[PDB]
Amino acid sequence: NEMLKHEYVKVNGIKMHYVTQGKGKLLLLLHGFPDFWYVWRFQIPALAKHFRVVAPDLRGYNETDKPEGVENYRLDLLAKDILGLIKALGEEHAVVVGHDWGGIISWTLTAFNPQAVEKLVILNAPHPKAYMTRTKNSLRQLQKSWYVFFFQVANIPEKILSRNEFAFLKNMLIQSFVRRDLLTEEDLRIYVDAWSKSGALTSALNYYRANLNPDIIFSEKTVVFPKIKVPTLVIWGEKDVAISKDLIVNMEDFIEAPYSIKYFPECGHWVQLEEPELVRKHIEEFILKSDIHHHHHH
Amino acid sequence: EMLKHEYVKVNGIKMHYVTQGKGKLLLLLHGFPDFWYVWRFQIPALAKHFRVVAPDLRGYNETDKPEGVENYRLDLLAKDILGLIKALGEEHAVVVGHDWGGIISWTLTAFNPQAVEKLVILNAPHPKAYMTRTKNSLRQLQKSWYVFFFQVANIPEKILSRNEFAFLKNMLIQSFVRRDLLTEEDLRIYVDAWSKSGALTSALNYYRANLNPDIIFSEKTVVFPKIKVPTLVIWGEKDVAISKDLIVNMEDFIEAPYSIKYFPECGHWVQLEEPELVRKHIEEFILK
Ligand SMILES: Oc1ccccc1Cl
Ligand SMILES: Oc1ccccc1Cl
Ligand SMILES: [Cl-]
Ligand SMILES: [Cl-]
Repeated sequence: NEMLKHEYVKVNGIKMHYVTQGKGKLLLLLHGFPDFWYVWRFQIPALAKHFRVVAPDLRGYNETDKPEGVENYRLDLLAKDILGLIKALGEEHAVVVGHDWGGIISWTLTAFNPQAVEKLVILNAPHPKAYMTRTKNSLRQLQKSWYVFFFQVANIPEKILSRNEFAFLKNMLIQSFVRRDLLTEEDLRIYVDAWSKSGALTSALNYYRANLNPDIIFSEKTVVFPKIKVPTLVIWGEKDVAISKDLIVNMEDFIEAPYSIKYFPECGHWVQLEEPELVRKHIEEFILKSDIHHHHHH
Repeated sequence: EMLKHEYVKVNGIKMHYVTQGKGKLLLLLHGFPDFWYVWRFQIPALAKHFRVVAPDLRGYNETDKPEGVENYRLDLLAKDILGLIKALGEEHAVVVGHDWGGIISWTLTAFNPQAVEKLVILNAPHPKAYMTRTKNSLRQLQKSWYVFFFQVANIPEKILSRNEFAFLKNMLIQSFVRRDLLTEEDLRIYVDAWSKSGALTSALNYYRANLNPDIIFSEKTVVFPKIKVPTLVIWGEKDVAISKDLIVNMEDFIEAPYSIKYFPECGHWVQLEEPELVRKHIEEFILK
């Protein structure tokens, strides 16, 4: 049957790497910082039983192209990469699942391009308008976002994050997990391989510099963000060291469509690694649910 | 004898201070985003018994404000205070420091024990505890979000000062344990000091010079002599800016009588929240 394959495609001016397995509805899985496609290792084979799973490396990461310059990492361009990818895969629509930055991009792609997104899944990613509105008024979110401010400085964060074989990034991950020994030494080797790709760390930090700089966080302008019009599932690990529960209060207000949120009270930011089977189960059930209900109790 | 203003040349700069009282010299040193006025509740009461001197530190209020991040390095700040003691015609002082004033007081004391009779610290980490422990404390890194914010040029000054310092006012107000601790009058006086030409950038330069990420995440050992003079630490436990991680286990840092008084219901601005009890503890420590 279908085994995992690596592939490469031109999208929106760049060459993007992805892995894919399975046949059927296109299901994109989009990672965040400081991950790459491999973050989805527990979900790919299980979802490939039902779906055509595609897990790309985003702009800047791992095997994907890394344009120079902060302006090349603005949210608008990242979402246009994903629209480009759906087309380059020979499709018009996708179910889109996004974690962390992958989720911020997914919220954005869905709001501005609802025609490309059949259903939306978000894991532990604040709605961008909630972040931009609420952060400056939330001491707990400002505290949790200490590293967003750190990342704004040029040159020096890349140096600090990469010293002693990326000890800093390893520690960021390790201190974020609810369970000990979640990553093996072997997993850490694989992550260092990706982090070490020339230009990867600078490009990753450029997402923060382009979209979460202090002028934006403390802006007096309100952000324009259309309501979400496609069925949405949010999966949320509650012990998230990066996102305050302040930012998810009344999240459903952003959605004018069927909306479900599944809380995982004992899991953290990396919910897909902490309860990988229950995450997979919830995503599958959501996608396979019929949108037409004309045979109650048959 | 009432509170009087003075100005004195020290270490290349002119420093403004207020003073009241006669006898043993007692220095009160403010931190960010304060000035001498933060000591308003303690100065008259302590002046009954001591020669109280409360300066504006380098960069602040009516004190000189040299240009350039390098001019705010800790060694220069402590040398300003050594210079002040001498300019006041003394050879030593009792030194009380809050926040940056406390970081400076730890530094002055460690390197110049001859200039310090006794040391009082209010809600200020030992600089070497900060430099050693912060990188290993998620709670301290989180509480220091604003230290990272302040590293970037120009933009923090803009944000902090917009809408008549609404941002800075909010930083203070969110830090206090009680509502309406500052009167409208107090806020006018704070705004007046924040508005002094160059004050805000010079204040932020302390963080850029001393708490930049190269320092915080350095793996080098910091060389800091043990404190050799009697020390009292006063600590408001509801401090939004400092984790209890940084103040425990001072034994390695202090080779002299040391005591710590915890204020479980007070925050970072302990001298404003419990002004009488703070003053009482200071007075008893110096006299007894
Ligand atoms: O580090 C990213 C962006 C800041 C919000 C937390 C995650 Cl999604
Ligand atoms: O804002 C200052 C310096 C960083 C530690 C907290 C206070 Cl003393
Ligand atoms: Cl392959
Ligand atoms: Cl759970």
